Order: sequence, then C-alpha cells, then structure tokens
Amino acid sequence: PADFNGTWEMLSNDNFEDVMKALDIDFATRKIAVHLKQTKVIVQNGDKFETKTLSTFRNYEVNFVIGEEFDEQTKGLDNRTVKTLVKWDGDKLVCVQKGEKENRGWKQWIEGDLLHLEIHCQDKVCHQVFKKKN
Repeated sequence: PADFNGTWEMLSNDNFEDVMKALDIDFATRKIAVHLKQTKVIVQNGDKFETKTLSTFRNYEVNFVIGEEFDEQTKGLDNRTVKTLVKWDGDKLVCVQKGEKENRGWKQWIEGDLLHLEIHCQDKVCHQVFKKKN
C-alpha cells in the first residue's frame, strides 16, 4: 500500500503525557519527554519494516513484518514485555500490543508528505505528526 520509507522529523506531539501517564511512566520522566523532538527513520521493503526513533529522550528500534507477531520490549517508554502484531488497514499500519495494559497499540499513516502516528493505551490517545525530510 503506502511508502513509509524516509526520515521524518516531528512537527507536533499532542496528548503524549496522557498516554505516558496511562503507562505508569513517572511524572518527572513525563516532564522530560514531553518537550523533546523525535525523528523517525524508516526502511520499508514490502511488508518488512525497520524503524528507528531518535531523540535526546530515548532512542529505540521497532522491526517487524506485517502479520508476524513478535515479542517486543518497549524500551522507549515503559519497558514492558508485550506481544506485538502489525497489520494493514488499507494504507495505514495498525498495531496491537498484547500485555498488561488494555487497549494498547498504535496506528500510523501518511497524508501527503506528513506521517501521522497515534499511540493509544486504555482510553488515552496521543497524536504525533512528522514531516518527511528531503
């Protein structure tokens, strides 16, 4: 479907603290992480994704293949073990992370040259927007 290949620098980050609080991240850490810029670096070969997040906050990778469930350690956030599975919803990526927290996952898609990421946990949702670098 879509082509996520590229380097994408964050434009905006809304309601990040709501999701971080839902993940039990401590307030001090939230206060640090809310004002930090992130870059996403993505290599996509068909259903194969290698993603790098880069910030002064946390650096982390997420590598997956569409429809292949994998065990994931969420180092960029709460450092929990979850079972992650990413699938297509048309041209959007929809990820379910099965573990201690209910209704956890994320959804990612492209509009023009912006990448949108929604991260959700429980009843909270964060919306991030990134601009393609080139």
